[PDB]
Amino acid sequence: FNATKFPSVYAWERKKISNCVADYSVLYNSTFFSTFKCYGVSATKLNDLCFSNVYADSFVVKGDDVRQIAPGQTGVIADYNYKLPDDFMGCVLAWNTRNIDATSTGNYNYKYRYLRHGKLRPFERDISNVPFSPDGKPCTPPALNCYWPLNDYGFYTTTGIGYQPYRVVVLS
Amino acid sequence: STIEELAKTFLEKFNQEAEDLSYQSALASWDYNTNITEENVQKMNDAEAKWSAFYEEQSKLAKTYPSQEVQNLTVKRQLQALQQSGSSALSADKSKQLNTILSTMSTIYSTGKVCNQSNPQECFLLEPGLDEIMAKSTDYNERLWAWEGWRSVVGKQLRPLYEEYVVLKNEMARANNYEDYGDYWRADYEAEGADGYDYSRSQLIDDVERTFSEIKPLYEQLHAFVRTKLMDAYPSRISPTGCLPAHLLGDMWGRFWTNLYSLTVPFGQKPNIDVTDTMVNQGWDAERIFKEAEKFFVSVGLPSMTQGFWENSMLTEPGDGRKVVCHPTAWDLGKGDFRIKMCTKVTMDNFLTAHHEMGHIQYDMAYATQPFLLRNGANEGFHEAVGEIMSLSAATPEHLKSIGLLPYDFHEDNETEINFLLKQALTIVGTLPFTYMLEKWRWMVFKGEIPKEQWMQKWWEMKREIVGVVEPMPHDETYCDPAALFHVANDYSFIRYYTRTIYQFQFQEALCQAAQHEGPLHKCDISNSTEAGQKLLNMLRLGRSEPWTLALENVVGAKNMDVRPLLNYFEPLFTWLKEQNRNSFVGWSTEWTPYA
Ligand SMILES: [Zn+2]
Repeated sequence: FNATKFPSVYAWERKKISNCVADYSVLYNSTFFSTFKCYGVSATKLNDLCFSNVYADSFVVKGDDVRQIAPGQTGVIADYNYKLPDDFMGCVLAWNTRNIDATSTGNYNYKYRYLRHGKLRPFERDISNVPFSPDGKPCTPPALNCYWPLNDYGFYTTTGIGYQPYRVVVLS
Repeated sequence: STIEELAKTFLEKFNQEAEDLSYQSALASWDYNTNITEENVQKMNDAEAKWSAFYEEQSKLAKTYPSQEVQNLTVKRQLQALQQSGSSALSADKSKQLNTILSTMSTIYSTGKVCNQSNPQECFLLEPGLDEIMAKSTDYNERLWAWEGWRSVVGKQLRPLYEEYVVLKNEMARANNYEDYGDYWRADYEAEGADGYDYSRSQLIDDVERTFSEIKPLYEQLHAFVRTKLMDAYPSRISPTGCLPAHLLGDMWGRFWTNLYSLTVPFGQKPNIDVTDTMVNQGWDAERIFKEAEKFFVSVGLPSMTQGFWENSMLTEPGDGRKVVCHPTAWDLGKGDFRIKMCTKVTMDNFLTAHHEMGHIQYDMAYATQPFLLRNGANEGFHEAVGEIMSLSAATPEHLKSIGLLPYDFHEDNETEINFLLKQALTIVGTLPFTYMLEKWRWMVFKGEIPKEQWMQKWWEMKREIVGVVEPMPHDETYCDPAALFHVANDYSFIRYYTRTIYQFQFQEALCQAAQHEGPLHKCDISNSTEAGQKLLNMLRLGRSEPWTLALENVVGAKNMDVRPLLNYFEPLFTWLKEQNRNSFVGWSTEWTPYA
């Protein structure tokens, strides 16, 4: 159901669920949920639509980035870490984890990518850590004009409201 | 390859790393400030050293990328802001020499001792005793000896260091292809943009003087009234028409005249509103005070404070005995964390200071969406100017009656308004000539126009030409008079105060004019009026992403500084002064001095 360990963005967790029926109707009197949206349906067609062969994508992001998990919404990480399709719409559910994933001394176990050659197609996953060079010439780091493509977020406890670790699950 | 991609990647990397280093340093500093020990200083110094090392190593490393070939204004502005770093372009030995000179200067200023008037054992320093003796004494000799002794110590202890430091700073500035250090200081107001929106730094001297000639008549109308009201205090010591002696201004140097209200009062038979009472009787506290401040701010249309502000920020003296300074301040630590550190009380000054600090925090949250290198004010005056209009609006009797701290049948008495206006003018107006003088003298020193052996004398000349203050004792070239000031011993800019003072009244006039308020401007309260808040927020969000001329144009409508609102604010005070002064107000002539 739920796990105490969550992966990062460019290592997002993918789960395939089949032959199962879920309701999650507790969302009426559920103040625990920070944000909940549905794009494909507005729960009107839920009566005549059974769930089968669904995908669950899980990761941890920043608050200001939760709006980026949607069709369009260029942003920065929506084109380099996780790209949303235009047609296949499910639902998005993001909740706050300030009290468990944030420590007063620091938490640097979550990474993200901000440099790439070319755009990202939907369902494209990039893992390889190759040095990034803006003008070809395969570099030998740490030579000049030869940067690293990765960074760490650094969620702490005493941050703001949008700079907190939000756990995000997309149901497709 | 193309320069643009290189600059973009470098800027992305710099923002990436700064967003972490700055937060670590700020958190260490806050942890030290909330609890003083001998161990938190080490952590704070470690974080600060790491951040400074990274910033210095990355600042003057992209100079390989020229600033002339950039096409967007965003990337060009970021590169221009990053390139100017300072002494890092100089040799290591020169940097160490400058750092040692600065450390010696700050240390020798901080540990001043003054010991006279009796058997020499009692050392008052500055902060424990000199501020109080300046702000409370009504005796001439005590103030004179304090002034002269403090200057005769610090100036002669500091002058050679400044003499070498100006030369080395000029050489360092020349290393960066500038022409002097004063040009480097005034380069903050340099802005480039559209055809009519550009601003050259050489134009600064043209602007600042042009406005000052328009403030000269009002200031003098104040300068007379104080003088003719000191005859009652000191019988035959201050000249009927001469300049005011330097050490009788209620402060050590003369930055503010705010402590002379007790000597100069229009009508002593009537008191001021809620002066330290009715809050003991009604039973308020810090939480209610901040809640009312938040209520006032939401009634205009600006966003309310976040919960983290209530949870993390301390709002009263700690009950665990931990030692803090708790000088009130508003901290923006980055990553969306804003806090207020202030020891609360049940006085009116705390009531107004809460609103002032809440206005800076509002400005802090205004431009949090801009990129890292541009998250600042439009210039060095906007940030301080934004937070004072709230204090101006909060003190009007309309709001005090609306809250309930005043009786509903208490009318707006004739004497109270002019008392309030006089007390405000005792602080706002009197600080402008002093700032103008300080900045002009330092710029002239850095320009090299005045030779090395004619510094101090020239300084005193300006005292008689702009502000009208005469030195109480003769000073030769050995002294260093501005070295006694805190902002000069630790070198900082000064014109920001002038700019702030003009901008705040421009903003208030614009907002009230948008508020459909009929009558004088002193009874202005933007409560129950969203237009003023909308117009102000239309400017707060820009940050430093646009030249400051466009930032100012968005609310006031003009592209430069205008002084008409400031004179319009004190119009009833102006008329009252011209009616009361059947003498004086005929200027000052610079030949009368206390010693000759
Ligand atoms: Zn302030």
